[PDB]
Amino acid sequence: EINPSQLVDTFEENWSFYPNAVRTAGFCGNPSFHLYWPNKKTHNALSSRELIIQPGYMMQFKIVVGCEATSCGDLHSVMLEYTKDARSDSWQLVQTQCLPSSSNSIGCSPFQFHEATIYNAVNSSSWKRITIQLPDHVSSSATQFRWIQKEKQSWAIDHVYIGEACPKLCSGHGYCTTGAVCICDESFQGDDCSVFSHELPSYIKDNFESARVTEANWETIQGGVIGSGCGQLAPYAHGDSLYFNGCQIRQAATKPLDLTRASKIMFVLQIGSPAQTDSCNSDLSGPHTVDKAVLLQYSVNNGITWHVIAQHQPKDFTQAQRVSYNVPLEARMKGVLLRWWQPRHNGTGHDQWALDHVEVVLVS
Ligand SMILES: *[C@@H]1O[C@H](CO)[C@@H](O[C@@H]2O[C@H](CO)[C@@H](O[C@@H]3O[C@H](CO[C@H]4O[C@H](CO)[C@@H](O)[C@H](O[C@H]5O[C@H](CO)[C@@H](O)[C@H](O)[C@@H]5O)[C@@H]4O)[C@@H](O)[C@H](O[C@H]4O[C@H](CO)[C@@H](O)[C@H](O)[C@@H]4O)[C@@H]3O)[C@H](O)[C@H]2NC(C)=O)[C@H](O)[C@H]1NC(C)=O
Ligand SMILES: *[C@@H]1O[C@H](CO)[C@@H](O[C@@H]2O[C@H](CO)[C@@H](O[C@@H]3O[C@H](CO[C@H]4O[C@H](CO)[C@@H](O)[C@H](O)[C@@H]4O)[C@@H](O)[C@H](O)[C@@H]3O)[C@H](O)[C@H]2NC(C)=O)[C@H](O)[C@H]1NC(C)=O
Ligand SMILES: [Ca+2]
Ligand SMILES: [Ca+2]
Repeated sequence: EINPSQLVDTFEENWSFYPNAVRTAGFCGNPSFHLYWPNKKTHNALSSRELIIQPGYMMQFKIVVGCEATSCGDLHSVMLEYTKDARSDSWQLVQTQCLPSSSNSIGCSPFQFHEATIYNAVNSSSWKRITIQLPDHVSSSATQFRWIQKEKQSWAIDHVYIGEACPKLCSGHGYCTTGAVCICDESFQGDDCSVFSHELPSYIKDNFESARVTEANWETIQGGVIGSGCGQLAPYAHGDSLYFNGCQIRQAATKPLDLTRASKIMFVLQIGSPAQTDSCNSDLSGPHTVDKAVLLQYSVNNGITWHVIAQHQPKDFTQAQRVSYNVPLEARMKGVLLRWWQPRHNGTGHDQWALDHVEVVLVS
């Protein structure tokens, strides 16, 4: 007598309206059946049925926006929204931006900084799997979600799951299926898919003096290259730094590490320059200075949630400094990710930063 409480579709009555959508396969590296919107007179979108949803539900899907495109273009954002009565066209984003500058609103928790649920060619140029512990304001007796792109960019969706949160959201190494059970990815096991079958590195060392060691050490490096834009990083460091001048997302996130024996995280950081050069500058007058800080974060779920170890405001790092932090107990586990990230910035030529002497002591 009530609407369904789950929706699983790897690709009939699950989906309400899907303008311009086409059910195909083999787009941009996905061999499975998925639905695609081509680049080819309406807002193309994909909506769902009305769903009863309760606090503690999750949403997980696979998405592409612009296959193999250069990121610096704003292009056409795919927004993931929710609604509670379709008759009134009251649609709101599933997750809103939660930055250090923003107040703690409905979506935003104190220090759990995340992004919004809009997806662009910058982010999903490759098939990415997004997992969200959806906020409690989404829950209702008949909630509908939709992906809308309000001359267009292609985009695609596959393996959608909306329903009860299964243990630990499958730990970011597995997918949730019918009945709130977790089917793990390759080489991961357990009821929550947290246990890695193989072993992981004990500690990471990187002075960025050889491109091969850095290519082995890091999983994602976005918006920055091995260079010397802010100069030789410090009195504390030398040579080529990881220097972030690139447009859009500026990020350096390690491969999975084993931090059970990790003691402290040390590095040398600079944000801007005393010279305030075009290669390396910082806006200390703007009110959004907190968003232009370099956040050090850790993740135990392979990227679903990041927790702050330290924040580095640009006012305190005009001259590069060496810093050391204790690895929190919650982060002293197997399969931990470390990340250096700039939340906001003004594109190339603005708000640059450099990183060097990445050292995990991991020793008595
Ligand atoms: C980096 O990137 C950011 C974003 O693009 C730049 O920030 C922009 O700076 C310019 C100034 O160079 C701002 O223009 C001014 O806007 C005010 C009115 O602002 C009000 O209304 C805006 C929408 O209409 C709104 O965005 C504003 O809110 C911003 O600022 C408040 C705090 O002030 C903050 O709470 C918000 O979150 C936003 O950050 C605000 O509500 C206007 O009065 C100004 O006009 C004067 O100056 C111009 C010439 O400069 C002149 O022609 C006018 O007659 C008048 O004298 C001016 O237009 C712009 O709003 C900013 N945008 C954002 C999104 O913040 C930043 O400058 C870039 N560079 C650097 C180095 O940081
Ligand atoms: C990559 O993925 C990101 C998320 O994973 C995508 O992020 C979103 O990108 C769009 C731009 O394409 C941004 O949209 C703008 O955001 C501002 C902020 O809204 C403010 O409004 C109220 C005013 O009352 C204020 O209180 C809020 O705190 C906000 O500050 C909007 O006003 C604009 O209309 C516009 O929507 C998103 O902000 C941004 N999300 C995040 C988390 O930053 C992103 O698009 C993808 N691609 C790229 C290139 O980054
Ligand atoms: Ca599929
Ligand atoms: Ca170096």
